[PDB]
Amino acid sequence: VLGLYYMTRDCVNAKGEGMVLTGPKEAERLYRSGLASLHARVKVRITEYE
Amino acid sequence: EIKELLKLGDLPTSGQIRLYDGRTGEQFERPVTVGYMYMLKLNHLVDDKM
Amino acid sequence: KPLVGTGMERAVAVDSGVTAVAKRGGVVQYVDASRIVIKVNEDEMYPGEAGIDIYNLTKYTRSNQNTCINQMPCVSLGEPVERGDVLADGPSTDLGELAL
Amino acid sequence: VYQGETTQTLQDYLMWQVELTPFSDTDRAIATSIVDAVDETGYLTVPLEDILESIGDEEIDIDEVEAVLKRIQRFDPVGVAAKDLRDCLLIQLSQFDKTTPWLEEARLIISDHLDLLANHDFRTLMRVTRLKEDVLKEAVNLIQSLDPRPGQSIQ
Amino acid sequence: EFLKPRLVDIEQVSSTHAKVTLEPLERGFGHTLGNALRRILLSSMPGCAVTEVEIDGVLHEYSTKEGVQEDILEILLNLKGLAVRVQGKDEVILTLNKSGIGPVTAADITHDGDVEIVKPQHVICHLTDENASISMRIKVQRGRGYVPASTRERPIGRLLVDACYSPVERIAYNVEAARVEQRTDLDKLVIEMETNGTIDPEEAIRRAATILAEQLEAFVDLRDEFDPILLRPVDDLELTVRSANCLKAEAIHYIGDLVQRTEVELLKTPNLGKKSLTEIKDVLASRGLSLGMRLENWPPAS
Amino acid sequence: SVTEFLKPRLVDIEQVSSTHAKVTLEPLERGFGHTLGNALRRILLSSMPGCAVTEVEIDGVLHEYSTKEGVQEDILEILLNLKGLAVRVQGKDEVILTLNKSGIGPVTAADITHDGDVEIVKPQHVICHLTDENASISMRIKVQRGRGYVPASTRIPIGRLLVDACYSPVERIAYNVEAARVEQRTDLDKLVIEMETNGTIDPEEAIRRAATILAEQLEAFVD
Amino acid sequence: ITVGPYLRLHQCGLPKKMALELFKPFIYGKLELRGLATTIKAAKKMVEREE
Repeated sequence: VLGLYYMTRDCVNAKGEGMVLTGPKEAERLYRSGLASLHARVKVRITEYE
Repeated sequence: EIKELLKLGDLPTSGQIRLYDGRTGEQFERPVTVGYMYMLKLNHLVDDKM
Repeated sequence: KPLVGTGMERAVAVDSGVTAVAKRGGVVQYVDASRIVIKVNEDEMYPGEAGIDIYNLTKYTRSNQNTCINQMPCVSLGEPVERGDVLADGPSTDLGELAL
Repeated sequence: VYQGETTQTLQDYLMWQVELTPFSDTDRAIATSIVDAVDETGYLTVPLEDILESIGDEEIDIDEVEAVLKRIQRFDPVGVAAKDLRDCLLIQLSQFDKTTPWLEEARLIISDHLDLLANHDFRTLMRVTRLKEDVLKEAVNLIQSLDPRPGQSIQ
Repeated sequence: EFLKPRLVDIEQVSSTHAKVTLEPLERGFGHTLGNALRRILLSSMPGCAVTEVEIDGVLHEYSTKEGVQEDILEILLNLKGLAVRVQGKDEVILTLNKSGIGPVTAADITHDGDVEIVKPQHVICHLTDENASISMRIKVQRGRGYVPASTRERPIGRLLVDACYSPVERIAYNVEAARVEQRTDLDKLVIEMETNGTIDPEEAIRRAATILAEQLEAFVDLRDEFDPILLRPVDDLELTVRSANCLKAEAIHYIGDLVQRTEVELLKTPNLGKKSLTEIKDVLASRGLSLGMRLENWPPAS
Repeated sequence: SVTEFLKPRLVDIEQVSSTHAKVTLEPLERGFGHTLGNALRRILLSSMPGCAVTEVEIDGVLHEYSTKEGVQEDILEILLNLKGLAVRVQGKDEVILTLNKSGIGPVTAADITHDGDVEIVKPQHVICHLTDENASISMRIKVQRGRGYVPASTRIPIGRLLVDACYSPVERIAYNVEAARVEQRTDLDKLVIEMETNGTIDPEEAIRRAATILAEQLEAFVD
Repeated sequence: ITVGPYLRLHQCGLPKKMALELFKPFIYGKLELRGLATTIKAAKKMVEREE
């Protein structure tokens, strides 16, 4: 619970804030490379099924 | 008094330092409380339980 | 030793009776892993006696809980001692302090 | 209150080995009778004719009893349910590897001339078996290394 | 075309402390090399350690020796921290003899041509009696890792010691900026190494790099009993003529084939009576076998 | 003896798709799975040669938040669609292409003007959609060569819209270490690597290239 | 009991020394089934020696 709560939070001014990503995999690449913060507020293209 | 004793030994006053993961070398995101505790071994041995 | 204590370690270590405590002052005449011989001071000797104290240490003895009881000396050959000093440490004792 | 526990005797161990052996119904009955006939030292106490009578069926010959007895004699310990000392020693020697230095001489002594060894002759025995004293000592030592009472392992 | 790193400088701060500089490195390769080198250095370096000790009069480690200040266990603990460099062989035996009052240290070991003691001041024990002497034999061998004595008969008196073969105590690394001729985007790696003084830092770095390259070569080229008695022929059994003929008429050649046959199957075959079946059962029981045994995956290629 | 280590014996490759692979290697010495996996993942993510779109220009667009009436999507949507375009430039480290179209329907990568060096990997990749018959689209796309990922924020004429450059062909790389044993030793590593590329190269080729780069970095010390 | 973080929901971690004792007759049957042992005492001795 603590880990999931920590990863799904937002900070006001984090590294990589305000960029546009092609998908979740690009977000993971940015996080692992150290180019973006885990709490940065961005816009992501999401595909969802109903 | 504890903070003064920490200052005498040239240690951070908060009692928290930066650590690195041994498997990847990456720094943990937040400072961690590291110090010394007195541990005991109790007379409940798994050799006598199994 | 705990390295963070309260000040009661010495009292518990000495009053328990697991250590060797000097009955009279003197000089360490003989030291060994199993026995200690103390040459008593001349002002603490009784008339007509050879003033020496002999301490035989408990070595690797079974306890009531199938554990080990073993004493080790903490004095060197030729050093002065006084009455009440600790001569040998018992189990869970470090220079006269409780060490659990 | 402690009521006591159960112990395993020689006959219990032999019956445990019988139950896990691929016997038929008649073979299992014969094995039951044979194991009943075994005493605490591991020797058979009745002739095979008594066992054949105790089976109670006229369709069974003595050769089947002999086969069942031979199979049982290879149970653990080896040599159990032997008719006499000679049979027990021969059974024990049969399980040894062929590389043993003095298997053949010991087998010859046990099979042919066992009374001379019991009487401590050591002179007529040499003449009968045509051996010297160099090999006879080793053969007797090998014979004395066997177990005369195999049933005491579960005493 | 990346720029390759080279070993620039080695600073020997002490006899057990050193700094090794690698330069130049591209962007991000400093940490990639540093963490792998730290793990390999802490994990896989080889060294020598004490494994067995034989003292003259002692029988086990839970005893004492007259005239010696320490117990046998403490002496073994002290010997566990002895640093030895052996340059000729993977096993050696050292001899220690001492007498008289005083500290018995590592400089009292009998001299050997191919053995070097890097810390002669290492205290082993103390003799407190004038007419007291100690003589011991110590076995040293080469290895890597940590091998407890339990995980490895012996005469009464030979005492085993846990082996910690690793010569490296701690490893640290830093990445700074390298001021190369005409570029300002190259890094420099500094490895700080603390050991027991029995290994050269440069050979340690080279050995770690060699291990890493050998392990990595697998990715550069990346692409995708029965018991003997059952195998003896049926002629080993001393059957009669008719029994052997009947068995050979059923193509039963080996014991593993006969044993799998049940009594009914061997009774319904022609020209085989109850007496011959009993004889076969008797000769099988003479070796401790029966009929009706199930075997999986038979035959084993004949 | 003391310089001899275990080597992988069971190597298994599973092809989920043409650009998605799983590789299993075992047995390994204790702790080597993390070493090898982390080194390979770092190299694959950070330092890997490739070619990518760097910036674009559109005739009717002067700012990122501008209007291109007749186009279904906004400009940033077109930038996202261009960022996922795979190329195989086999010549100079800098090429420029022109895209012109008119009509009603999807404008895809197959509509890009032909060039000798450039080889489009997925012509089905959609750039945008045109709704009106009188609508027209005209743009110039520059492709360069580099290593890894370079954000556009660190690079801050008229109408030049910057695009994040993804030179590395790796889209996703992950690894996991599991327990494996030999009949005598039980504390051994088993390495599983799951990776997906964008189609420019196979996952196996990417793994081999990363291993080659790392091995060649060590030539100055390997005995 | 300790914690196994790598386990799947349907799995548990059992010590093999316990498992050898718990599953002894199954091991006897399997040893006799593939010809490794020819008698019950042979399988018993093999399990005792822990080959």
